Amino acid sequence: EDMAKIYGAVAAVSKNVNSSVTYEVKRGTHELIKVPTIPHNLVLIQSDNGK
Amino acid sequence: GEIIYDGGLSSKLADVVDKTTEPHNADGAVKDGRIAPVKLDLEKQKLDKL
Repeated sequence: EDMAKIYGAVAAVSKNVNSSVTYEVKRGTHELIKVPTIPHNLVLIQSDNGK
Repeated sequence: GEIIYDGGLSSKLADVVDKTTEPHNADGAVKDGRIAPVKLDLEKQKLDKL
């Protein structure tokens, strides 16, 4: 029984080691929008008679 | 005549999973006793706890 207890403790200590680490890389990436219409700023001004 | 051979249950090599799966270790015939991968939510675009 004492051998079993000792071996269990040793097995736990041996199993305590970790494999690896996973993570997501997302810094610096922003979302985007879509401008629907081109912003023209032209206005036509005409005289009443059209001269 | 008698049907000696007509198809049968077929064995396929690979079990391809379409659904994307999170990282893991071996758990089939080979079992990995080490600690499972540690998920860290690094690289936060906005500060929360600093």
